[PDB]
Amino acid sequence: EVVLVNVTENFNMWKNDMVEQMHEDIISLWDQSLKPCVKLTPLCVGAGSCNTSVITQACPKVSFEPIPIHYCAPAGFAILKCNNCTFNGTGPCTNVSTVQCTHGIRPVVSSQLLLNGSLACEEVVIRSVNFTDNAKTIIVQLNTSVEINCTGAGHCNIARAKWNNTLKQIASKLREQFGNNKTIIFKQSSGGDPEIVTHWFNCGGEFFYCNSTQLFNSTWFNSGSDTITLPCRIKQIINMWQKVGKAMYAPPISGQIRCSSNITGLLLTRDGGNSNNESEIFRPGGGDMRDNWRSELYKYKVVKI
Amino acid sequence: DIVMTQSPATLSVSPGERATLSCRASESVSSDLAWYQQKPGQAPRLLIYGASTRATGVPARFSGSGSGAEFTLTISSLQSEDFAVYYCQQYNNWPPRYTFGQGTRLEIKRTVAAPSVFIFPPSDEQLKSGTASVVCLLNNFYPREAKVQWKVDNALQSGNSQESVTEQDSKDSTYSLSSTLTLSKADYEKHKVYACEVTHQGLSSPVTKSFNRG
Amino acid sequence: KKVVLGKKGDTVELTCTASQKKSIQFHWKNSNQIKILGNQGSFLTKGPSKLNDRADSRRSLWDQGNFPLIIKNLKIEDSDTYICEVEDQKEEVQLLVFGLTANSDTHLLQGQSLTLTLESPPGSSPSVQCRSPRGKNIQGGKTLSVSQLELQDSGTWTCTVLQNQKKVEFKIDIVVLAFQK
Amino acid sequence: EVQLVESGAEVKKPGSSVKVSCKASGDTFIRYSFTWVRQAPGQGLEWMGRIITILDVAHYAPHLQGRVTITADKSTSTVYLELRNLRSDDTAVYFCAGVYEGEADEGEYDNNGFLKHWGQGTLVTVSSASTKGPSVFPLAPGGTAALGCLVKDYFPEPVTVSWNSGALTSGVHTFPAVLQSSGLYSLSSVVTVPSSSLGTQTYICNVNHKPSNTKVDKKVEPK
Ligand SMILES: OC[C@H]1O[C@@](CO)(O[C@H]2O[C@H](CO)[C@@H](O)[C@H](O)[C@H]2O)[C@@H](O)[C@@H]1O
Ligand SMILES: *[C@@H]1O[C@H](CO)[C@@H](O)[C@H](O)[C@H]1NC(C)=O
Ligand SMILES: *[C@@H]1O[C@H](CO)[C@@H](O)[C@H](O)[C@H]1NC(C)=O
Ligand SMILES: *[C@@H]1O[C@H](CO)[C@@H](O)[C@H](O)[C@H]1NC(C)=O
Ligand SMILES: *[C@@H]1O[C@H](CO)[C@@H](O)[C@H](O)[C@H]1NC(C)=O
Ligand SMILES: *[C@@H]1O[C@H](CO)[C@@H](O)[C@H](O)[C@H]1NC(C)=O
Ligand SMILES: *[C@@H]1O[C@H](CO)[C@@H](O)[C@H](O)[C@H]1NC(C)=O
Ligand SMILES: *[C@@H]1O[C@H](CO)[C@@H](O)[C@H](O)[C@H]1NC(C)=O
Ligand SMILES: *[C@@H]1O[C@H](CO)[C@@H](O)[C@H](O)[C@H]1NC(C)=O
Ligand SMILES: *[C@@H]1O[C@H](CO)[C@@H](O)[C@H](O)[C@H]1NC(C)=O
Ligand SMILES: *[C@@H]1O[C@H](CO)[C@@H](O)[C@H](O)[C@H]1NC(C)=O
Ligand SMILES: *[C@@H]1O[C@H](CO)[C@@H](O)[C@H](O)[C@H]1NC(C)=O
Ligand SMILES: *[C@@H]1O[C@H](CO)[C@@H](O)[C@H](O)[C@H]1NC(C)=O
Ligand SMILES: *[C@@H]1O[C@H](CO)[C@@H](O)[C@H](O)[C@H]1NC(C)=O
Repeated sequence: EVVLVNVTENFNMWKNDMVEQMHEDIISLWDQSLKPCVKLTPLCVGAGSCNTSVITQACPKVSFEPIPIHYCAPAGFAILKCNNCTFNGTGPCTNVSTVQCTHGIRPVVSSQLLLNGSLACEEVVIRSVNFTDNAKTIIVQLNTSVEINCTGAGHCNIARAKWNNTLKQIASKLREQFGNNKTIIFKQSSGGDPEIVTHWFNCGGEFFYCNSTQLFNSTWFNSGSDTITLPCRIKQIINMWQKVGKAMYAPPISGQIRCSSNITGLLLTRDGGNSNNESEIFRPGGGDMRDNWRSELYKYKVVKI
Repeated sequence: DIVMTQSPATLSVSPGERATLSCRASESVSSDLAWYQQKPGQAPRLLIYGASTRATGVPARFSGSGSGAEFTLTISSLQSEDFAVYYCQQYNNWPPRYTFGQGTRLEIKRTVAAPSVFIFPPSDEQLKSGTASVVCLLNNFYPREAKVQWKVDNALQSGNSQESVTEQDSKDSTYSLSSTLTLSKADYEKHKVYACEVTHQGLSSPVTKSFNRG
Repeated sequence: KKVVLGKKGDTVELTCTASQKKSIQFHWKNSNQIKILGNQGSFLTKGPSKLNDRADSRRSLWDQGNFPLIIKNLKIEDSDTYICEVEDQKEEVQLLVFGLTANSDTHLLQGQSLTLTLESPPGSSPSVQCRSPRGKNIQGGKTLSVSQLELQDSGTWTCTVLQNQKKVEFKIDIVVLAFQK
Repeated sequence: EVQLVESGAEVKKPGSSVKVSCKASGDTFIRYSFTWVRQAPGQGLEWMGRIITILDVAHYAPHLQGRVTITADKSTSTVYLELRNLRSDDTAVYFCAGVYEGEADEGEYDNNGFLKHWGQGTLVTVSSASTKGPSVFPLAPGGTAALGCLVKDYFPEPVTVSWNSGALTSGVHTFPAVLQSSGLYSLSSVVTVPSSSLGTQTYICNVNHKPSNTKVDKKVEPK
């Protein structure tokens, strides 16, 4: 809205209460919108007997299509916005402005790939709270979207040439961060919950679990092609993202479930570990949806006025 | 709660002919409707689910139809093994409160057969024990419908007899029936003639079998 | 400095507790910084360690501020130092896995020998004490042998392994045959 | 495909509880949901409840809520039904039944409400009556004659009847038992035979009542 002349402001995308606010809002959105037939949540406080909370409820088959949310200043506060395209998300920003509201953000719940989001305006950007810590998630922001077309018939398609181009740019940014002499390797998820190990998302109100091995199986700066086809599974028994628990939904009713999304970013983790080897391994990650919100909110902060 | 109604209660069909059974729901159950077959002494057997899908091992003469609130089971040519009780089951609601129809009994239609009637006085060993059971047997008749009345000294009896009826005979398609009159030894000795009076489509007039006590 | 002893083939549970009863981000690593297991929000992740297919947590305790590392079917090489990183803090635990076997799983004769072998990880200095049903005591470090079995030695032997002040108990069934003179 | 084998018949006083079981063999236990259905003598099928085995979550018929519990033991592939505060009208054959739900361990679940596999049923008799064997009385004997045995005052069901140790089956009718006002059961077994055969052929009814460990043989003669 209006630029602040000669003003330097510190941003920290990893400690941003806008992220926490958005998170609670999406959890509430899902309560009123995507209701399971049965949901289970653990309760073990007595230290001698557990009592799982079980809720059974009406379970309507409904279309689910995320629409943009705009966050405007909460009472007593103001929203500041960092204008530097390449801003890492943590540190001083010299080009800051005040805005009435954020840009429109679609609250897509997904793992591994970030979908239907904003693209970087210059080069590919990577962000972490601590790059040296192998346990911390790396948020990648692409500067060019990649289409992924999915069907309820059990697969997602991605153009192989575009994906390769994308991987090359990511690896080049990763070696820029971890060493120019490093070989960059992408591998499949090392394990965990199904929602974590596959690229997991919802389409037509159904939960898709697609095998992403073919997307993360290459080596960079070391020395059926046209389309990559990922096998998918639609499931009814789902681990909850909102909190520890499980939900069960009814089977699909539509024989024509079709979605096409733009991949605009990804979530990766680095293997790390003690090694004199001159290579780094990166695997798809995600699961904490706050990282999804961060990927869009990194350039904003709210300040007391 | 969803009420399932089947009709008719009993269906009589001649061997090798077609049978059509009906099931109605008190509200729509979409296609969440199953049909089961049950023979005496055995567990039910699934024939049809999803209103029209045949379960494994079910022959093609069984076909299910309908949706919403009205359903039909058709058996195109009845074989010996198809005579049984048939149940429909609603499973559309959530939370689940699944319900069954009250069943349709499919039995073999044959020509009328009048019963042979036999009467049995109480044994001396039972009389010795202070009670008297008089047994009336109606043997090998068709149709199942029969009326049995007890008269003691021409006095029409009520509330002191019980009946039991066999399953339809696998060889000749008939039924048999017993009616047992029970009275104390004291009441038994206070009367003379004990008579069983039987009415049935196959009899031109009521048949009476009797004996004089002592 | 916390030391936990495990038995080969058994399950073990390593504890990690945060300051408050609430599910937060945690991660378990070994001494070479290899990722074992952690959470991402309310989902479990597993790292590229050799424990992968045998490691788990108990998510029903996460909301209570407990984030355990459970390792099933323990192997000798699972012995290591494990670190749980939670709320900017690091809790460390050394796991030592031991195995104890008899020379023969088949039945022995009176007067025949029994040899027990302790399988242990590199760098452990364990002492062992075994006791037969009759009260026969044998002590050793890696190998313990009785030269002549008595008939009264048939049954369950109880073996205690001592390491770092801590001890773990093995029970081994031995058969010694009777005969008619 | 699963095979379902249920536990044996039960006899209970009103006010008691009962726990019946059903062992599932032959397929992956957690890929099935299991349902209990009861059938009172001479009546139709009544749905009692169903357990989603993988989730360990059971739902019940409204008229039963509160006094029925359905459980499953995955380690023994066994499903249980408990019914508390029993009433005489709980007397019925209780059936365990199940259906395949898809790869539940992989998150696939069709939630099928129909029932493909059935146990053999378990009779549960609920009554104030005490166990007792029958008294057996002759129904003493025209080209064809009728004769039989009256099997009276036993509890509980069932009783079995044969003639001449199983050598005679043609023309035999063993009627379904009736429950007398005394709370005890009664039935007759009859057989039609050539009238010329009386006095030359001997007829014995064999009555077996397993619940009371009782076995009776009764010669039925002309006079
Ligand atoms: O439990 C009542 C409930 O079950 C139904 C069948 O769905 O009736 C069943 O149970 C009755 C009581 O035991 C029986 O008389 C009947 O034969 C049996 O079908 C419904 O009537 C009702 O919703
Ligand atoms: C801002 O910076 C410019 C150039 O560095 C300088 O001339 C000016 O004094 C500063 N202050 C403002 C508010 O213009
Ligand atoms: C917890 O739920 C169970 C149902 O399985 C119940 O038996 C128990 O009494 C409950 N305890 C509490 C906290 O009321
Ligand atoms: C971004 O990253 C670098 C190190 O990666 C950090 O030192 C800098 O202050 C951060 N802020 C900017 C200027 O983007
Ligand atoms: C990003 O910001 C830094 C300092 O915050 C500034 O030096 C630089 O001009 C910016 N980079 C751009 C415009 O890409
Ligand atoms: C701040 O960034 C905006 C947009 O990126 C740009 O228009 C402007 O030149 C920057 N401010 C200055 C004057 O450095
Ligand atoms: C995207 O970024 C890469 C480097 O990260 C750069 O080479 C490429 O030109 C950028 N693409 C566009 C369309 O700006
Ligand atoms: C960053 O991660 C490294 C590797 O685990 C760790 O040693 C270091 O303490 C971390 N830095 C901060 C500031 O947390
Ligand atoms: C995805 O669909 C779009 C049109 O909706 C098409 O242009 C694109 O080529 C598709 N990408 C694939 C199948 O890789
Ligand atoms: C990506 O894969 C393509 C084949 O699809 C291959 O030519 C190339 O080695 C990779 N990218 C580049 C241009 O290095
Ligand atoms: C994905 O597919 C690959 C290749 O077939 C397979 O090795 C891997 O185990 C699969 N991953 C999952 C999550 O099933
Ligand atoms: C990974 O790619 C290699 C060659 O680039 C291929 O041979 C292999 O099948 C792929 N791995 C998996 C697990 O699919
Ligand atoms: C991305 O946007 C497209 C077009 O509006 C939509 O069809 C698709 O469902 C979106 N993807 C997700 C995962 O929401
Ligand atoms: C993805 O982005 C491309 C280029 O901006 C656009 O043409 C296409 O419609 C987008 N797809 C979706 C689903 O938004």
